[PDB]
Order: sequence, then C-alpha cells, then structure tokens
Amino acid sequence: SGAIYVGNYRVVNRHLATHNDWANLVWEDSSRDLLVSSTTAQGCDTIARCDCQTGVYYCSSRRKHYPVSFSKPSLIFVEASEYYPARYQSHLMLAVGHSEPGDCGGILRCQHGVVGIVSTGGNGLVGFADVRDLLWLDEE
Ligand SMILES: NC(=O)[C@H]1CCCN(C(=O)C2(n3cccn3)CCCC2)C1
Ligand SMILES: [Zn+2]
Repeated sequence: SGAIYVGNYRVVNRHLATHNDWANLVWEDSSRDLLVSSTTAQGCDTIARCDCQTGVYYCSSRRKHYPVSFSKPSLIFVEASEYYPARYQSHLMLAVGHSEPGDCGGILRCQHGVVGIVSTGGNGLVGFADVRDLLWLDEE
C-alpha cells in the first residue's frame, strides 16, 4: 500500500483505491494502474519533472529503500493477475528489484522529487507507474 500526497491530491494504485477515493475522484486510468482523488489537507510530496533513470524506491516487504536504475516509461506486458487480465500497461518503468504482494504504492524518487509508485513485481523485477508527465498535479 501507499500513496503520493501532492497539493490537494492523493495518487494511488487504481487497483488499491478505496470507496472514499472513488467518491472523491479526480482522474483514473486503468491502462496505467493510476487513480487520483481529492484531499481536504495539503500534502508534502513534490513531483519530479525530469528524465532521471536512477533513483530510490521503498519496498515494504523488506522495510528498505533501494537504489535502482529504471527504464523509460513504456508500454510493457503485465501477465494476468487477479487485477487485470493479460495486457499491456502503459507509462510503466522496470528495474531489478524486489516487488511481491503487499508492495505496490511504495514511492520511487530521484533528486528532483517523486517519480512514481510501485505498480509491478515478481522475477526479481520492479515496475513503477510514472507520474512525471501529469503536470496538472502541480496546480488547481
Ligand atoms: N500493474 C499490475 O498489473 C499489477 C497489479 C498487481 C499484481 N501485479 C504484479 O506484478 C504481481 N505483484 C508483484 C508485486 C506485487 N504484485 C506479480 C506477482 C503477483 C502480483 C500486476
Ligand atoms: Zn529527476
């Protein structure tokens, strides 16, 4: 689990969104595994606006932050699970790292701020849903 809190927005994995998230919905995209809801209190996270390919992510199943090299946001296959059928997930970045159930929502960050959240695992792979192109998170 985990979320990004920027301005009056809460960014979570779409597959982990609560009823309160859906009842206060700003935007959602199943192809990206992302959902944004509105918040009463202002958050402290800042979004990175960059093309970094190195950063650090939080792994809840290890209670550890790991430095990683990650790929550019792309259209990657995610093998069926109980959340989405076989398909292609967009705006996804992969790294070698550990990711196992209980781990989505962990933040990936670079020197500029938050880059995205854990969206995949298995295989000694970590997938992150990028948020750096969502410029509207910084305003209104
Ligand atoms: N983005 C998605 O489509 C993911 C939704 C949750 C399930 N997905 C995964 O990658 C699995 N996972 C690894 C670490 C955490 N979850 C792989 C093994 C079992 C579940 C796919
Ligand atoms: Zn950066």
